[PDB]
Amino acid sequence: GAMNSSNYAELFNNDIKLFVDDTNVYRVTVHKTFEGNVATKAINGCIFTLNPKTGHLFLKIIHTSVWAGQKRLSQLAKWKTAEEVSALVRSLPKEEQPKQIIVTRKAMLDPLEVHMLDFPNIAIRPTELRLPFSAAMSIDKLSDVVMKATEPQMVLFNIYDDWLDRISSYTAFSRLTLLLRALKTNEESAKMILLSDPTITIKSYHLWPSFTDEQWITIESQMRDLILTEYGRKYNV
Amino acid sequence: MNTVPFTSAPIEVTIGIDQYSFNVKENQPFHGIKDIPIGHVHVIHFQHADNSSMRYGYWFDCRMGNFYIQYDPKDGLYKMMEERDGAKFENIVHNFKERQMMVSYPKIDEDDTWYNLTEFVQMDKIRKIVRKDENQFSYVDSSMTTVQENELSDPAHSLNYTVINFKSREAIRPGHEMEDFLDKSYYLNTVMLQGIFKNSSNYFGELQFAFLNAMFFGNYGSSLQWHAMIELICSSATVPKHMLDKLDEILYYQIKTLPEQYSDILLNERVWNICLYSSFQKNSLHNTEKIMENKYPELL
Ligand SMILES: COc1cc(CN2[C@H](c3ccnc(OC)c3)N[C@@H](c3ccnc(OC)c3)[C@@H]2c2ccnc(OC)c2)ccn1
Repeated sequence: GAMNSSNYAELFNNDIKLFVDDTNVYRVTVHKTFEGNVATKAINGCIFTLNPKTGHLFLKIIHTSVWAGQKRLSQLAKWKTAEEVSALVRSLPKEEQPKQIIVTRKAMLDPLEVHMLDFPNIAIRPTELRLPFSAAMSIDKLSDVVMKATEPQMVLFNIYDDWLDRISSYTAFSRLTLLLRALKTNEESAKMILLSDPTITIKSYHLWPSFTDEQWITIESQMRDLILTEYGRKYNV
Repeated sequence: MNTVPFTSAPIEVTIGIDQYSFNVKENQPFHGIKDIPIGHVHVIHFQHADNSSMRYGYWFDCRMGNFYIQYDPKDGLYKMMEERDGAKFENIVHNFKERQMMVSYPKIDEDDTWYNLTEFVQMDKIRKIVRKDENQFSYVDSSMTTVQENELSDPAHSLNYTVINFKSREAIRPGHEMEDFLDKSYYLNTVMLQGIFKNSSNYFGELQFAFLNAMFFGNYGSSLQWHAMIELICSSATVPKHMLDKLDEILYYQIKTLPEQYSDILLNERVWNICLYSSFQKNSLHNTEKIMENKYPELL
């Protein structure tokens, strides 16, 4: 069925599953033409395909060249996403292929289903959750690799860094979603919080700072405060 | 003009012949239906006064033999049977007409409704959808399930309609996933028309038969099939021009003949709004569009 707060711990069982987020596949700036009309200019994008168990972020970089000469690009983007996800599954050994793929937007269901017709025993699921994966381009290292790409690419990131050595998948996923929710609501403050202390550094192959266990607690607290404040402002509560 | 005699009418029943129906009382002197137009298939159907559930009936073609109705008190229904002895049959029919105990198939001369609803329907094709080859006529009822329905349970009593599934390998070419899903022309034209149906007349016949089983028996799986065959054409960018014009006429008479107070379950909101207003063929169904708007503007 659909994935929600009731069946939330299912992500951390031993059935391989992937989340697929397509929000950042087709990315445009909007600008004025000489004649005073409006045109879009695309920039590089990415499919965010995440194993919420291991931390693997199968980042497929979508180069602007894939849109050249194509119409209805927001619709194509969903099919391109499904084509790339299906290709990934095919490339993987049988015992690494997911048993479920959970899409973060329901418009991806039919394109993925159609592209996965050859995998009848992979379940394609929507979710009721409001996951903050769109904020992935607020992670500096991920944004950098996408913007610098000159061709289609697939880069495998560990979005949990070394966290699983000390915490569970459940706790790692909650930390990730809390960081991304913060980056999504107020990128500037969220980033100030993460880099305030110049003595804390980021490991060359890692996305986030080297916090000790107690520093993570302080950081996680600072991120919650941010997310609540922003909400008061949003609504007037 | 041919005749379908009835042995007796032991139970109170609403009898239908094509788009006509008559009420017959328990043990009323009733011995059948005369003046049935030759050259078309026909359906004779039944709803018992005591059980508004299970409408049932027989598809038949009088060119294919002499057929009569007889109530079976064991199985509890009006059964169609064939009389092999021609002279026994002529004589039963003559005696019953002489005593004027038969109703007359009540065709208005100006009226082409039944022809328009059955134009492409062949008895030989009905018999392959309803498999029971010891009889020349075909039984259908409210509860019978279709083959596709049975995949997602008794096969002898299934409606063997052609399986249509837009999210299947049969419908989607490897490498053409987006193309074939948004433009079903290859599935319509190559897979179904050329491959399976051979020609559009057989396609139109199954579509027409599906609609009629849905209308007369409230057969839900026939209604799914009808809508499915409509949506496959409407969702193809490339349809022969003769097919679109004929489809418009077909749907027009189906929509015209539907009972007005049945449009809630028999008509699928999503298929019709898509076909009439979004699909490639949104502008090729002028007649069907006009009658739907003036008669069911709520659905849309
Ligand atoms: C196809 O995948 C890759 C991956 C990368 C290279 N990565 C990256 C990565 C991380 C950060 N910045 C990047 O900015 C291009 C790329 N992910 C690494 C990684 C981490 C954990 N588990 C991993 O996999 C389970 C992978 C790995 C790498 C490269 C360089 N140094 C490493 O040090 C030990 C490790 C580059 C190219 N192709």
